[PDB]
Amino acid sequence: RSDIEKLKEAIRDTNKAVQSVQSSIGNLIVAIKSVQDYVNKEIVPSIAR
Amino acid sequence: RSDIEKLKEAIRDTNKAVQSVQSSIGNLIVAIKSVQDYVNKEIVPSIAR
Amino acid sequence: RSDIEKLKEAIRDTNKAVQSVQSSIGNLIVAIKSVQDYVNKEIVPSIAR
Amino acid sequence: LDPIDISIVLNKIKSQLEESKEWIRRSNKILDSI
Amino acid sequence: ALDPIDISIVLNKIKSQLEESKEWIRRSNKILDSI
Amino acid sequence: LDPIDISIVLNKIKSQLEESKEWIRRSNKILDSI
Ligand SMILES: [Ca+2]
Repeated sequence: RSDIEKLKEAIRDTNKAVQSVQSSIGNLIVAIKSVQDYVNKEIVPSIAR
Repeated sequence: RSDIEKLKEAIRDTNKAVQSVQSSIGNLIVAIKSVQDYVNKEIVPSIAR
Repeated sequence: RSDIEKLKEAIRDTNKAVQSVQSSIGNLIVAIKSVQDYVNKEIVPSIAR
Repeated sequence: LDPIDISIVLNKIKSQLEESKEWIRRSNKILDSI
Repeated sequence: ALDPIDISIVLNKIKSQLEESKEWIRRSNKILDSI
Repeated sequence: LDPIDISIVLNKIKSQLEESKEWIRRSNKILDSI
């Protein structure tokens, strides 16, 4: 393939790496929210009781 | 526009996408720190008493 | 010195930035895992007690 | 106790993620034109 | 009677997605080597 | 209870994030040289 076509495929691969990172961050948000919700619905009411 | 110009702009958008990811991670640190501080300042004292 | 060699080096640097982000996400997993473990091994028993 | 509320920061991250996705979409659209 | 928190599924997915990201960079760098 | 302390890993994340920022800086300056 040409040098141009190689740089092009190199940059799709990099974008796909960023997209996987984007997905991973999305799930980090989910994990942190799960922690927040667990604290507010399980820990906090327990201490309140 | 040429193939070289197209590749240069493509990489510029990809860097901006990484820069947004970097911002996201910065805030993920803040969110987790807030959970740490809430546990230490609100939950542990309550549980110690 | 050529435009193609410049693009090549730019992509190579973007990749390194993404690698740093990958490292940072790995550590975020550890940080969140640590909060989970702390809740499960310290707070949860304390409340059950 | 008042609940922990990190919604402000989580919503901010969600917003920056959408931006990140738009830039990658734009990058790929340009690459498609090559 | 308080269930422990368990986010291991999501954490293991983040890990797998992180490894997938490392693979895409690997491929990118390999193509760049072939220039 | 002993307090939870994850400040080390969080500041380490902050360090790795600044490295990432510099890498984007370099990448952008090479593209300008085109
Ligand atoms: Ca190179």
